[PDB]
Amino acid sequence: MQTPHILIVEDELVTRNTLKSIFEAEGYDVFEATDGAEMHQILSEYDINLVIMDINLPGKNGLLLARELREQANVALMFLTGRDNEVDKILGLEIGADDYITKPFNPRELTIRARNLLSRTM
Amino acid sequence: QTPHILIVEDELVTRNTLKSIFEAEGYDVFEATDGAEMHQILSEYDINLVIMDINLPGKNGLLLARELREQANVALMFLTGRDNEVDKILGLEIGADDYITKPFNPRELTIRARNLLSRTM
Ligand code: BF4
Ligand code: BEF
Ligand code: BEF
Ligand code: BEF
Ligand SMILES: [Mg+2]
Ligand SMILES: [Mg+2]
Repeated sequence: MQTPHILIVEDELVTRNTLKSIFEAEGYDVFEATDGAEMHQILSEYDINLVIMDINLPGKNGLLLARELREQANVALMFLTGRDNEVDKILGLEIGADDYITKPFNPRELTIRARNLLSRTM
Repeated sequence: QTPHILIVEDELVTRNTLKSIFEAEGYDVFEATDGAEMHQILSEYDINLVIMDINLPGKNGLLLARELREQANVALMFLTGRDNEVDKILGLEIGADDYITKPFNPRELTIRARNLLSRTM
């Protein structure tokens, strides 16, 4: 029924372009932030159903951005990050992300996890 | 309410370990080795999360998950030695909320279960 709105918080242009075309190929509207200030402004200004969080960002890192997000909102959240190590994965989940996916990733896996998560939260 | 976990797993050392992992979380743990036992526990008790192994005696867990999904939206995670991209993608497509491979980090497992239960309960 409702058109899903996805926010990708991701500092690399090429990765954003890829994520955008993957999610548009799902019928979603894609909002883009390169950092924490752009993220907060999109979140205060537009309906957002799912946040995809990179960790290595200019300014605050994705984990802390996630922590702040979780004090305001219970919006669906998934990390998508090149931080492919057990500690960051566990922290990201502990902080309250619904999922944690490493780059490089299978795009089908990303979109099916997003879809099941959205079905559960929208 | 205290969470009720149904673990469907036919290897008893694995299952005993899951049972103790989840009891250490304060959860009530129900156990099944196959689909007949799983369906009986689902009719008799209130189950908040199903942890589903794939290689089972009788019907495989992907098929049991598919049947389950036609009857119920219950929280579901695969936990399985099928560490391949095809089965992962299939399990998610069938509607599992997560898919976790053995060997597993028990902390990853309890935290993912906790977050999922926070959504569904
Ligand atoms: F529209 Be969907 F994302 F709920 F399937
Ligand atoms: F820069 Be992200 F954490 F991959
Ligand atoms: F037998 Be299970 F799929 F590890
Ligand atoms: F993911 Be659906 F709500 F079973
Ligand atoms: Mg980055
Ligand atoms: Mg088995």
